[PDB]
Amino acid sequence: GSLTEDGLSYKEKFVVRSYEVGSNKTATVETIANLLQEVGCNHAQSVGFSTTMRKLHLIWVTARMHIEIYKYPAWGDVVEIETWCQSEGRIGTRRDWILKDSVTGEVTGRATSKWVMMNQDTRRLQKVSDDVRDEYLVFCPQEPRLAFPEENNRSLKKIPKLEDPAQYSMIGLKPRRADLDMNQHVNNVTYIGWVLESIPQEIVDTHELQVITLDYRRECQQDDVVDSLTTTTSDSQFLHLLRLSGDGQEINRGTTLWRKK
Amino acid sequence: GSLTEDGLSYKEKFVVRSYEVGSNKTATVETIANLLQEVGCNHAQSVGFSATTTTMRKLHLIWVTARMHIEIYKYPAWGDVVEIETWCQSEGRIGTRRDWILKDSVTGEVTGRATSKWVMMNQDTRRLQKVSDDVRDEYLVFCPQEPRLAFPEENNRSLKKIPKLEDPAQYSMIGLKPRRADLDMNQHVNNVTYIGWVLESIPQEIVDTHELQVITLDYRRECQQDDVVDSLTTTTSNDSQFLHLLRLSGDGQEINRGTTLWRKK
Ligand SMILES: NS(=O)(=O)c1ccccc1F
Ligand SMILES: NS(=O)(=O)c1ccccc1F
Ligand SMILES: NS(=O)(=O)c1ccccc1F
Ligand SMILES: NS(=O)(=O)c1ccccc1F
Repeated sequence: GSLTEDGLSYKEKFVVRSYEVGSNKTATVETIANLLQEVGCNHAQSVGFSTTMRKLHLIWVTARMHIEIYKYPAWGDVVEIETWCQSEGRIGTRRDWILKDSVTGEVTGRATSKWVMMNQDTRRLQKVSDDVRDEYLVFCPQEPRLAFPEENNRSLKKIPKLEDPAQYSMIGLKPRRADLDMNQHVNNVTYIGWVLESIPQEIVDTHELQVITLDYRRECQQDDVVDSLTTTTSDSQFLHLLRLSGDGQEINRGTTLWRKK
Repeated sequence: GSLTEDGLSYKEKFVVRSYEVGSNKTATVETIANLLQEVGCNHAQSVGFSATTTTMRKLHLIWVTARMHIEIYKYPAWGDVVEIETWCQSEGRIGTRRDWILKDSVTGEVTGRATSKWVMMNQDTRRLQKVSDDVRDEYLVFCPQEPRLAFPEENNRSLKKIPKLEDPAQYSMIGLKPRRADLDMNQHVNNVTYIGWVLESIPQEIVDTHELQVITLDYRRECQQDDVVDSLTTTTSNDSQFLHLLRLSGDGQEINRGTTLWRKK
């Protein structure tokens, strides 16, 4: 991969792997999500960032992830992904992505993520300071560059809390070592897989996932156990909730949109 | 990737990904195992295979893994390039074997090696059979004629008999279930998930203070999508060795057994 000519964005090509595809012989949404995280980490490395504010014990954390896929790439196909960041004042930052078929050059998908500033110890959120905002802006486009430009778009919709009883459920989900990152935290993509576990297999077999919006409220520790809840709100639409198996503490909520194959 | 000059083996380079590494900032053994499976599948595609030959397909016959043996000297770091060479060989009527050599692309040194034993089985009845002469003929043309072993040694670890763990196990991890990401394109649990499940019953302290050097895993029975597994481990031993057993959470039916060797970091 490499930064573009202006140095304000980053592109990388990936060849789809055999173990990365599902029953349709095309990449799963978790393979897509992993590739988005990888090109994001590679963009961070290219401009000197770690996966000045380290002394204050301050980190960026994901609050929301929104992904829309038009075509999933097949095993052996090449996918090109362009990514870039932008500041949103004191709320936090945003990382966007565009996915293209390397052969046709057509847009096959797009994604956007909202990130907030928090203390690594204490987990307390904060507004972004001017000192941080200054050294961040030099690696971003100055004029707004949105993967989802449309006024009143799906990526900015408020998500409601699922009411008991859920229509569907998958209980007792636990992360294994493969679900952790190099810093021993559960990888954000595992939460997507856990959300989708409560979708019935018949919907998976007859529909393709088109849109997924996921809010990240609280981290799942290594020794925690999660319950995945899903209720049909409708094309098929679902409302999702991930909560701790015991006390019911919310870790995530989201929505998915599926189209008939 | 590409087949070598003689067309009897296949090489491929991989750049290690951020989500593929562990706490040591180096690839996990499951990332290594996935790369071995990927270069194997790419070698199959390069010479016109699904691993089923044209004769196996009509008879609903498939190759299935019976044993996987991996030895790692150095795990590659995030951003490093690893080169993997793979090849197959027939073992008469017992079945076939797929071997691999892992090298650092920069230094050219061997950083690891692996070997796997495969048996012929009917896809539907799950009944094993000996390799027919007709299948051995169209297989041989894609393999080296002279023996080429990743583990040549006279007393190598890859061919050792594995005993069954006795209750009570020293360590255990209970109620493990595959999720959709653990399945392959054919909806079967990916062989690498079983490695992850075996390692789940190793205490976190051993992981934190030791590097895994050798793993030998026997595959007795497949875990279905709706099955639940228990992972059991007992210390058998500066080097630490363990005996492993994966069995169904209910009736205790054995799915896998194996051994691991770990060295102090
Ligand atoms: N925004 S992120 O952390 O790169 C991310 C990527 C993919 C899935 C979920 C995520 F949160
Ligand atoms: N914070 S970050 O994801 O390392 C980053 C990487 C590249 C450009 C701007 C950024 F903010
Ligand atoms: N021999 S195999 O199927 O390529 C394989 C690769 C990696 C782990 C376990 C395995 F069984
Ligand atoms: N059976 S297989 O894994 O498709 C195979 C691939 C390449 C060479 C020889 C082989 F036997």
